Amino acid sequence: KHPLQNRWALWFFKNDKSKTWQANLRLISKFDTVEDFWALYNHIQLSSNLMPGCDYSLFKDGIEPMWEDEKNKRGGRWLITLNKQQRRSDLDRFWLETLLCLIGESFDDYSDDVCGAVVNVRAKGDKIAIWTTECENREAVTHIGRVYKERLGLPPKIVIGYQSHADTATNRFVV
Amino acid sequence: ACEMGFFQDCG
Ligand code: NA
Repeated sequence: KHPLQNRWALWFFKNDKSKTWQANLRLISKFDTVEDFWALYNHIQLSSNLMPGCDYSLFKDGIEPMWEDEKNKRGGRWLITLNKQQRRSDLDRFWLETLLCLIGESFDDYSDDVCGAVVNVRAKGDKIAIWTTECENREAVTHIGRVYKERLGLPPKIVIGYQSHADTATNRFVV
Repeated sequence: ACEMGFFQDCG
């Protein structure tokens, strides 16, 4: 087993409006090796086969999948916007790519600024996002944005945005 | 705006 730099937690949020968000939010399991990650990924439903309104997230061990968390409070997210027609082609490969960027610590020195990632499966269009700790850190947010977009292999004409959680609750940067 | 991370709008 090949150890990861960090221990990660995979969360699932169920769309069931006959239950509270607490009851619909589930911590599936945690892992700190490549082998344990792959074992987990291959025993859970692909993002593309989730029922509408359902979410996955991966956060560093100790960070709650909530913007009100101390590590997310003053942070934000790089948002990837996928249309209906992209789900079969892009959603799973982009979500897998995102998870590998997290566990692989692919953002060099600014990897510590990474809190986690979220995928939203919605009828109107899906979303992936990488969550960072501080939206004030311009070098960190900009470096993460550039590396992430390159790793997804998105062209220039697809402009991705970074929004602070403060603004979302109520684009600071683009690449 | 009910989604993972922003549960205040899920009430
Ligand atoms: Na399987």
